[PDB]
Amino acid sequence: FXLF
Amino acid sequence: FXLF
Amino acid sequence: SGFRKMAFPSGKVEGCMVQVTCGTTTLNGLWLDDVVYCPRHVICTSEDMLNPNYEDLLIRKSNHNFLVQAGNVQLRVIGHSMQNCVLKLKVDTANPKTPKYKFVRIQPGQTFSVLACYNGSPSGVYQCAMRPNFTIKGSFLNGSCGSVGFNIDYDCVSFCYMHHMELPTGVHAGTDLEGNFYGPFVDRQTAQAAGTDTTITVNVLAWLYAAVINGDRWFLNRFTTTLNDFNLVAMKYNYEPLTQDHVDILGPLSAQTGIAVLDMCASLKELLQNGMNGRTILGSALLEDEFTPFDVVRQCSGVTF
Amino acid sequence: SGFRKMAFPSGKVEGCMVQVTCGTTTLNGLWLDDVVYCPRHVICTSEDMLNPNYEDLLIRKSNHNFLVQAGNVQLRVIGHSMQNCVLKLKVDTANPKTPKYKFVRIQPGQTFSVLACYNGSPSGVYQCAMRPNFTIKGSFLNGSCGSVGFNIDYDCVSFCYMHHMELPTGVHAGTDLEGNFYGPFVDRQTAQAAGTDTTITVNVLAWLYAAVINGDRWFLNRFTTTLNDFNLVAMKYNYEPLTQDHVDILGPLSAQTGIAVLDMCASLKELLQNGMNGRTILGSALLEDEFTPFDVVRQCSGVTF
Repeated sequence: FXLF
Repeated sequence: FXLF
Repeated sequence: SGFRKMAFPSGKVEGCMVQVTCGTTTLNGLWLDDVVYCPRHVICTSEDMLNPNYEDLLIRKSNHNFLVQAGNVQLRVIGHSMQNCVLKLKVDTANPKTPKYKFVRIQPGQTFSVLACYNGSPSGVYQCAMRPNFTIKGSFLNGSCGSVGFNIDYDCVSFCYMHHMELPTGVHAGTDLEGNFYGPFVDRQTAQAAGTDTTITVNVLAWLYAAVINGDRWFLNRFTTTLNDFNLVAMKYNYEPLTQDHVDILGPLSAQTGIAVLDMCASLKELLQNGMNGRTILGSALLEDEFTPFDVVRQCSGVTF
Repeated sequence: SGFRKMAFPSGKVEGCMVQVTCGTTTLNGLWLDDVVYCPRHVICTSEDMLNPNYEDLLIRKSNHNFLVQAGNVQLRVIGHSMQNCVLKLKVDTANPKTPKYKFVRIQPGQTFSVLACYNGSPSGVYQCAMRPNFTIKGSFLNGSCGSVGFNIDYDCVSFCYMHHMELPTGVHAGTDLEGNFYGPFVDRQTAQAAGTDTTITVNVLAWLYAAVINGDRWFLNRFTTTLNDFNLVAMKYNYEPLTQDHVDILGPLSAQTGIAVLDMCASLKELLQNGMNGRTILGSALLEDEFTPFDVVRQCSGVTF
């Protein structure tokens, strides 16, 4: 917020 | 053969 | 002459990039013919990213929950399904700019160009290697999800990567275009570690050849070695073992320069044992491992698309 | 996160590339509207390369002498004309893929993407800087003349370089799109040399800020210095001086990180005096000077085109  |  | 980290021309992939929104989450999709491919985590909220049940999430969505925009034109979604980690959105318009393409899975050590995108629009293009531990060392921010990596082979775009996430260490992970992750990763915000990385020996050799082709020769020596003796040394330094297959792939460069592979290996051995010893090679003070032998041939022979 | 040498997406430029032949000589042209632009040395042959009479050579040429090829299509040349070191071949067809474009003249120290081309087709794209001695450190082979350099602003392509030649040292020289050479070079095969090149100091600072944004801060210290105690260690080592515009262009990075333009100017002074002691910054063991402060912002902000 690393899930792009 | 530097003039490209 | 000259040798640069060089990416494939990106125009064929630029005309495929669109924006995909679901709820308040936006990322990129790839529009090929009448389908838009994107990362499935577009359908998550933060109440879901702990332990997402993607099937269950997808069941609750309808076509009208997916907003796809190609520049200004809205593309209407007429079907949805999921293939592994990739959402496939069927749309009512086939993309006229679809290139000749295929989906490929690359192997560790191989390189590709990434077209980094935000909001369906391109930001920049750069080259990446698939690391031996199945990460890449890219440049991606929030919203870059769905940016793709690719090679162009003759006339055909080979799509090999779609970006999904950054790992805690700052490196990047993603899938092939059939939605399978490279490496042991999952599309979840959980603690995830990569294997220990290793140096791509065959590529370092490729790059030393590139250097010789472009006139950098100081590291050359009269010695030659054996594959076994080379590997005994190199593996201490966290280098991948060199195999006969790798020696074969270096053939075009050994041919071009007249330096046998096992002769260049004795140069690399000395560089590992004594360091760069205050000198540079092709503008670098470290041994570079993100050019493949094919990358070197391409660039030094002036291949076009 | 992550930080890479990144090129502009090349799609808009790709649709403007054509092959121009005159006699036995083939190079690339830039087809914008009904004009194909290319280096004038295309009309030389053999011994002309020493003291060519451009004016005279052009008179001896018909509009019918120039073969212009855009894919399978041959284009009909209805005019020719010289502007300084560029030829303009007027053609009967305007380029339907013509983008929004302008012609600009970049300054020493600014960066741009090059689309390297052969036979009117793209080979690849890479970023480089105009060096302070008016050369670029590119990757070009015979046949690459007429390849161009560009930046993008929004949807507008700013064309800023066309490639003409390689110098004996292996670096590259060329013109703006009005046909004036960057630097004291002429389009003749005659011995010509560049001034001693210097390091683009403002660019090094920009890259140090980029490193801090991406976590690399080992080089930050408790110390500070002033411009002209910094300049003392500096130009001694052929680094450029810092202008007023330079610092103003660095404000966004000092704003981003909390680190004053003068206080980083001091961490650099100390890396100059003492080196990196085996440590790396953003995967480099040398100080990198081919990122401008604009480049860092663009990449770190996710600007799109």
